[PDB]
Amino acid sequence: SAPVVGIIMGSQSDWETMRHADALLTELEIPHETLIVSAHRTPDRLADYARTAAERGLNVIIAGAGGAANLPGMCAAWTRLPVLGVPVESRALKGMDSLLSIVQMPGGVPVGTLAIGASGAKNAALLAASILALYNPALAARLETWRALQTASVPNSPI
Amino acid sequence: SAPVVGIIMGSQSDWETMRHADALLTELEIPHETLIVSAHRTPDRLADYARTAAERGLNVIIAGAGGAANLPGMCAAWTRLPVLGVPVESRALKGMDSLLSIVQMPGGVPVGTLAIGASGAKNAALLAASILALYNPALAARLETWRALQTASVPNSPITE
Amino acid sequence: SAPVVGIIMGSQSDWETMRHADALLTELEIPHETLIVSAHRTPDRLADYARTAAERGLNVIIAGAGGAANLPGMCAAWTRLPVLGVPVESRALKGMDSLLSIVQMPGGVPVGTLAIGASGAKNAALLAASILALYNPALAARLETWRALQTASVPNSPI
Amino acid sequence: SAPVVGIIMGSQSDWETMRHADALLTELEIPHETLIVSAHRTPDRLADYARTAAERGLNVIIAGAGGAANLPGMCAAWTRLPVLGVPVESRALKGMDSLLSIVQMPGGVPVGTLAIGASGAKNAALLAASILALYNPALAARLETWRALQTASVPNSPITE
Amino acid sequence: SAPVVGIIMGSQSDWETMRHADALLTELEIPHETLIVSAHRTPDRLADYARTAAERGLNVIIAGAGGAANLPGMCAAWTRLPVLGVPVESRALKGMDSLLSIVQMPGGVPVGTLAIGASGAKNAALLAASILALYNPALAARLETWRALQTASVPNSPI
Amino acid sequence: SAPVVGIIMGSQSDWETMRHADALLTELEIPHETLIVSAHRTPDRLADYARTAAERGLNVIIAGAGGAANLPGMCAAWTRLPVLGVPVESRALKGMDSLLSIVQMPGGVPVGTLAIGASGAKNAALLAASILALYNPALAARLETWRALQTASVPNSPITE
Amino acid sequence: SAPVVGIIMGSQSDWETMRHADALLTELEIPHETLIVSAHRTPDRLADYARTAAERGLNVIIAGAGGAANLPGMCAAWTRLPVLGVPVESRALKGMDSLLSIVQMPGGVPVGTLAIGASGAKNAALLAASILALYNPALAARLETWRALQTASVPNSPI
Amino acid sequence: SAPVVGIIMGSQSDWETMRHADALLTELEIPHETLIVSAHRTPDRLADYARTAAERGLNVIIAGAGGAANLPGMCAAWTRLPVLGVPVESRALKGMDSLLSIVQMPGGVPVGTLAIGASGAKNAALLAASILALYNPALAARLETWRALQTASVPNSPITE
Repeated sequence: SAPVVGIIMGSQSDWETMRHADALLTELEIPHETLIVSAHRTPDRLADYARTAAERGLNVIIAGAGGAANLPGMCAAWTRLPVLGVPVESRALKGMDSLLSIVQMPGGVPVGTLAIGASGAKNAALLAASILALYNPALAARLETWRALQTASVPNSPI
Repeated sequence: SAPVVGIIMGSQSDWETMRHADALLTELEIPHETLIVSAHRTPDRLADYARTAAERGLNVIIAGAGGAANLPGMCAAWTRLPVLGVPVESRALKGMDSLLSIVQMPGGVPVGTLAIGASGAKNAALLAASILALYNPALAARLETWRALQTASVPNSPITE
Repeated sequence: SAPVVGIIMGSQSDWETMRHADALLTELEIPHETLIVSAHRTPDRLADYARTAAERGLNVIIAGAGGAANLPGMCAAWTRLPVLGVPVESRALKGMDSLLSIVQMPGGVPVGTLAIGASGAKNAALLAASILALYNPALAARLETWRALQTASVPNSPI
Repeated sequence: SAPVVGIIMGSQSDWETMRHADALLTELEIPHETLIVSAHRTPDRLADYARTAAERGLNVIIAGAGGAANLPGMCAAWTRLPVLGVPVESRALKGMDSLLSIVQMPGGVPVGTLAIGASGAKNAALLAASILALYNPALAARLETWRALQTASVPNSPITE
Repeated sequence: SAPVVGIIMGSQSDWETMRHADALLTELEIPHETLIVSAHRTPDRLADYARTAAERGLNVIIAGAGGAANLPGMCAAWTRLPVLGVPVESRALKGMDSLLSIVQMPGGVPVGTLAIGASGAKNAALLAASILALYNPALAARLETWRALQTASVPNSPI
Repeated sequence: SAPVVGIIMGSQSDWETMRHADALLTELEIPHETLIVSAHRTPDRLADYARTAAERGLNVIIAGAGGAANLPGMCAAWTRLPVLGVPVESRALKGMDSLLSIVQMPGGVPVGTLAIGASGAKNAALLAASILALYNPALAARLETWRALQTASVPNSPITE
Repeated sequence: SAPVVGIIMGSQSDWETMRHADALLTELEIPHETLIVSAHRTPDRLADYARTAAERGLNVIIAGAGGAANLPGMCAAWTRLPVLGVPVESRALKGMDSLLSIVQMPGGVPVGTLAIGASGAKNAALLAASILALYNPALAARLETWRALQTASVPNSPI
Repeated sequence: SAPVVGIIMGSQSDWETMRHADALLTELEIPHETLIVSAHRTPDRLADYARTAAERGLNVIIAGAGGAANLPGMCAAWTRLPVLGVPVESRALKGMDSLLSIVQMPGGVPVGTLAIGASGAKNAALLAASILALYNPALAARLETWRALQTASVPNSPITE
C-alpha cells in the first residue's frame, strides 16, 4: 500500500503528460504517489522530497519537467535511488530543450531519460516497473503479461 | 561472481566510450559481462542475447550505440529487463543522431538513456548500481560511500592558476 | 499477382503516411503487400518477415516508422533485398528523429532513405518502381508514362 | 565490362568520400564508371549525363554532393533510373546541409539517401549491388557471401586492452 | 512593359508565399513575370528559362521553393543574372531544409538568400528593386518613398 | 573590499571559461569572490551559498555551467538577487545543451543568459558591472571609460596583409 | 512616477509576448514606459532612444524582437545601462533564430537573455526588478513577497 | 577607380573569411573599399557609413559578421542600396548563429545572404559583380568569361589516385 514509486512534476501543466506514467503504474498495480515539486519555484520542497525518498520506502523516482528541465537532475543530486526523467514537450522548442536539459547529465549523477512527451511518461513507468520486477515475482509476472499483450495485440495490417 | 549486468556495444570502436561503464561496475564490485553485439550485423546474436538475458541471471543491460543507434532499443524489444542506453558520439553529428535514435523509443518499449559519450557510459553504470542497490544492502552501502565521497571531493574554489 | 514489394510500418499511426506508398504502387499496377510490423513491439515477427522476404518472392521492401525509427534498419539487417526507409513525421521533433534514426545507417547494412512524411512514402514507391523497371519492360513503360505525365502536368503559372 | 552503375560527384574534394563506393563496387565485381559532374558548374553536362544514362546501359546512379547538395536530385530529375544520394560532409555544418538538401526531395522525384560520409558511400554501393542482385544470380551469390562474411566477422567481445 | 524581373516557383503550393514578392513588385510598378518552374519535375523548362533569361531582357530572377529547394541554385547555374532565393516554409522542418538547400551554395555560383517564408518573398522583391534602382532614377525615387513610408509608419507604442 | 559579485562554476574545467569573468571584474575594480559549487555533486552547498548570498552582501551572481547546465537556474531558485548565467561549451554539442539548459527558465525564476563560452563570461562580468554602476558613480565612470575605449580602439580597416 | 525601466519591442506583433513584461512591472509597481522601436525599420529612433536612456533616468532596458532579433544588441551598443533581451517566438523557427540572434553577443557588449516567448518576457521584468531591488528597499520587499507567494502557491499534487 | 562596392566586417578576425570577397572583386577589376565597422562597438560609425554609402558612389555593400551577426542587417536599415551578407563561421555553433542572425531579416529590410564562410564571401563578390554587370557591358563580358572558364575548368573524372 505504501508507495514504492514517486512521480513528481514541475507544474500542473506537466500533468497532461505525466498522467500517462500514473495510469501505467496503476494498471500494473504498483503503489505510488503523484506530486508537483518544482526545482525552480519550490527548491526546498524538492531537497526534502529527494533527501527523504529512500527513508520513506520509495524505490524509484519518475520526474518530468519542460524547458530548462532541471527537476530530474536535481532530484538525483539528493537521492541514491534511480531517477528516471521525462522531457515534457515545450511550446517553442518541442521538448528539445527539455530533452537536453535532462539527458546531458555530467558523469557522477545519473538520470535515465525517456522520450519527449506522453511516450516518455509511459515508458518511465514501464522502466520503473521493470526495475521493481527484479525483486517482486508477482509484479514481474504482471509485467510479462503486459509486454506479451502489447506484442500480441499489434495488428497484422492497417485499417 | 556470475554477471548481473551486461554491457554490450555494436563494435570495437564503441569500447573507448563503454570502457567507462565497465570500470565503474568493477569499482563498485558489480559482477558483469562485456560483449560486442551488432544489431545490424548480428541481428540473430542480439535476438538470442536479449531473449535469454533474464534466464541467464542478468538484471540490467547497458547498451552503447552510435549513429542509427539501434542496439539499446532492439535489445529492449526482446528482454523484460530494464535496458539503459548510451549514445556513442558520432563523427559528423556528434552523437545527436545516436541520442535521438535511442531516447525516442515509442511508448511500450523503454530505454533509460544517458548522456552522449563517456559521461553517459559512467552514468549508465551508476544508474545500474542504484537499481541493484535496491535489493543488495552491501552494494547500497558501497554506492552510498561512493556518492558521499564524490560530494566531499568537490573543491571549494578553482585553481585560478 | 504475387507481391514483389512489401510495405511494412511500425503501427497503425504510420498508415496516414504509408498509404501514399500503397496508392502509388497500385497506380503503377505493382503487386504488393501492406503490413504492420513493429521492430520494438513485434521483433520476432520482423525477423521472420525480413528473413523470408526473398524466398517469398519480394524484390523490394519499403519500411516506414517514426521516432526511434529502427524498422528499416533492422529489416535490412535480416534481408539481402534493397530496403527503402520512410521517416514518419513525429509529433515533437517533426521527423528529425525519424530521419536520423533511418538514414545514419553504419556502413555494411544500407537503407535507401526518402523524405520525411507523405512525400517520402510516395517516393519510396516510385524508387521501388524504378528498381523493378530495370527487369520489367511493361512496368518500365508505365513508369516512363507516369514521369512524363508528372512533368507535362506542371502548370506554367500559378492560379 | 560495360558500366551498369555510374558514380558521379561534384568535385575532386568529394572523391575522399566517394572512393568508398568505387572500392565496394569493384570488390563485388560490378562494372562501373566514376566521373565528376557539377550540378552548378556544369549543368548541361549533368543534363546530358542524366538523360542518356539509361540508353548507355546504366542501371543505377550513385551521386555524391556537399552543401547545397543538388547533384543527386537534379540527376534524378532527368533519369528514370533509381538514383542513390550520398551526403558529403561539409566543413561548417558537418553534412547536415548536404543531408537535408538531398533527402528532402518532393514527392515525384526520388533519391534513395544514405548516411553522411564514407559510410553512406559504402552503403550506396551496397544498396546498388542489392538492386542489381535482383536480376543477376552470380552477383546475388557474391553479395550473399559478402553479407554472410560481415556477420561472421563480428567479434564476440571487445579488446578490453 | 517588358518584364525586368522573373519570379519563378517550384509549384502552386509555393504561391501562398511567393505572391508577396509579386505584390511588392507590382506596388513599386516593376514589370515582371510570375511563373511555375520546377527544377525536379520540369528540368528542361528550367534550363531554357534560365539560359534565355538575359536575352529576354530580365535583370533579376527571384526563385522560391521548399524542401530540397534546389531551384534558385540550378537557375543560377544557367544564368549570369543575379538570382535571389526564397526558402519556402516546409511542413515538417519549417523551412530549415529549404534555407540550407538554398543558402549553402558552393563558391562559384551565388544565390542571394532571403528569410524563410513570406518575409523572404517580400524582401527578395525589395532587394530586386534596390538592384534595379541603381540604374533607374524613377524607380529609385519610388523605392526611397517606400522605405521612408515604412520607417515613418511604425507606431511609437503598441495597441 | 568585501565581495559584491559572486562567480561560481560547477568544476575546475569551467575555469578556463569563467576566468574571463574574473579578469574583467578585477579590471573594473569590482570586489568579488570566485568559487566552485556543483549543483549536482554539492546540492546542499549550493543551497546554502544561494540562500545567504544577499545577507553576505553579494549584489550579483554569475554562474557558469556546462551540459545539463543547472547551476545558474538552481542558484536563482534560492536567491532574490539577479543571477547571470554563462553557458560553458560542451564537447559534443558545443554548448547548445548548456545554452538551452540555462536560458529556457520558466516564467518566475530568471537567469540573464550570455553567449556560449569566453565571450559570455566576459559579458556576464560587463553586465554585472552595468548593474552595479547604477548605484556606484565611481564604477559608472570606470565603465563609461571602458566602453568609450573599446569603441575608440576599433580599427578603421583590416590588415589586408 | 518617472520610468526607471523601458520596454521596447520591434513591432506590434511582439506585443502579445512583451505585454507579460509590462504586466509584471505594473504588478510590482515599477514605473516604466512601453514602446515600439525597430532596429531595422526605425534605426535612428533606436539610436536616439538608447543614447539618451540613461540621461532620461532609465535604469534597465528590456528589449524584445523576433527573427534576426538585433534589437537588444543594438540598444546595448548605444547605452551603458543593462539591456535584457527577450527572444520572441518566430513563425517558422520557433524563436531559435530569435534566441541565437540575441544571446550570442560578442564580448564587449552584453545582453542578458531570457527564455523564448512569454516566460522570457515575464522573467526580463522580474530580472529588471531584482536589479532595481538592489537600491530600492521598498521594491525589494515587494519582490520578496512576490517570490514568496510564487513558491507558496505551487500545489502539492496535480488536479 | 572610385569604389562601387563596399566590403565591411566587424573585426580583424573576419578578414580571413572576407578576404575572399576582396580578392574576387579585384580579379574582376571592380573598384572597392574594404573597412572594419563594428555594429556593436562602433554603432555611430556604422550609421554614418551606411547613410552616406549611396551619396559616396557605392552601389553594393557586402557585410560579413559572426555570432549575433548584426552588421549586414543594421547596415541595410540605413541604406537604400542592396546589402549582401556573409555569415562568418563561429567557434561553437559553426556559423549557424551567424547565418540565422543575418538571413532571417523581417519583411521590409532585405539582406541577400550567402553561404557560411569563405564560399559565401566569394559568392557575395560574384553576386555583387552580377548586379554591376547589369549596367556595365565591360564587366558583364569579364563575368561571362569568368563563368565560362569556371565551367570549362571542371574535370571529367576524379584523380582516383
